[PDB]
Amino acid sequence: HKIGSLAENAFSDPA
Amino acid sequence: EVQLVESGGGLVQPGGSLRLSCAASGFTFSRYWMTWVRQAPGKGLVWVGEINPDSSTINYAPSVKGRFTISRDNAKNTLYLQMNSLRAEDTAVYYCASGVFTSWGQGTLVTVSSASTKGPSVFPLAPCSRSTSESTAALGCLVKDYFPEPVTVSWNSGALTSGVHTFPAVLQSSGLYSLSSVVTVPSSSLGTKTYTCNVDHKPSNTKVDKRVES
Amino acid sequence: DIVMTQTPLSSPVTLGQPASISCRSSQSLVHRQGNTYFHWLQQRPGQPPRLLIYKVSNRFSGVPDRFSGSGAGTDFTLKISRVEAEDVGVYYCSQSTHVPYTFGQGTKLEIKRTVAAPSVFIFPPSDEQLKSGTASVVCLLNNFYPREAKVQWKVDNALQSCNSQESVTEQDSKDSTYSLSSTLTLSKADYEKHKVYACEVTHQGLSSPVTKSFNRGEC
Repeated sequence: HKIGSLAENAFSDPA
Repeated sequence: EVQLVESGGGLVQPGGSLRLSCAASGFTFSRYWMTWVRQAPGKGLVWVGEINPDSSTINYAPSVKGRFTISRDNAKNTLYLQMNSLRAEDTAVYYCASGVFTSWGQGTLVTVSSASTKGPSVFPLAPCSRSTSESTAALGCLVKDYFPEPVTVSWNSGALTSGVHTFPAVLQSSGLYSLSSVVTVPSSSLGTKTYTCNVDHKPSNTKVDKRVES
Repeated sequence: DIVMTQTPLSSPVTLGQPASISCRSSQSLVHRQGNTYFHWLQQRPGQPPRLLIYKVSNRFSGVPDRFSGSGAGTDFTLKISRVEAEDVGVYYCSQSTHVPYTFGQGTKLEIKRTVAAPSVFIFPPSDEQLKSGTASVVCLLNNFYPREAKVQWKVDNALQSCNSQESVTEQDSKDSTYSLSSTLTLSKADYEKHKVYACEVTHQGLSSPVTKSFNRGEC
């Protein structure tokens, strides 16, 4: 059901 | 600086097990999903799976479901991949990544093979003397008869990079790998420094520094 | 699972000119009633991949304006507008709309540069190696373009077959050339039966083939 693409920070630079 | 430092790779026999680690710093690891991706030698990227921050969701590729287990330890900022029932088709460089590919580890090569580890022989490559001027002069090291990959080669401890070409290894008919690393320099500069190739093969506990004289 | 189809090699692109790489998905990448999770990644040799464009058209950190993305549904394109030598590498399309996330096979960007003839060198077997029963002779072709090159080994002018192997580097990120090694493997016994060892190289940048040779013992 849950996939990482839908996380708020999925495409945020961790730096 | 974000760092994702992987470890645990190397040679493993078919049917065996290996655990990879990916240690994170420079960001709040506990807030990110984490991802494994692999790449067989000379082939494309293949997704292995992902895990959410609290480990309540773990998604896997069909090719690994039931053989591989992803986990994490947020207290140690570390992601793990436990691989069981390994087969030759699992040979690959395994990468970890944050989120959906937003920062990557360096990769660690897992070789699934029944062959033994064998350390390389390191031989100098130096031409015969020349009597017509040429614009560059070449030297190198032949790194022959090792298993598994990888070997790493540097020159002068990584200070010499301009003019260096380290070739992709080839599999010889013996089943052992070989490669050469060469460096070419402007001819009149040849005698102004020394040339040492630093060869490291971790599986065989091999570290060689070979001085190459023209 | 969703299949992502892209071609393995781009047309050779000249420095400063644009390149376009396309990818098709086997089903729509629109997630339910929201975003399109289609991305482009760049991989240079020996390096991990790097996210370039995410969700069709968003540039990731440190990605300059010459990289842009477009498309919708099942067809997408990466444009590299004013290609630089450092842009050489392999470009992967990716979907993460549904698990398992999947990737295309990778499209290699090839840079078209002026013809460059190889510099050729021949390396005899080392005395160290000869003390062990095998002789390796190495021929180096350095910094040439295009990639196609013919290397022949002659031992006392007899063509050698089935006893050499070649390795070729990926296109260089600075000068856009290739380098190639050819390694001839002989027993020490066979090596001591002959005198003249030669590598002969044919390449578009050479009007006549180049031969580099040595005589066993002379060095």
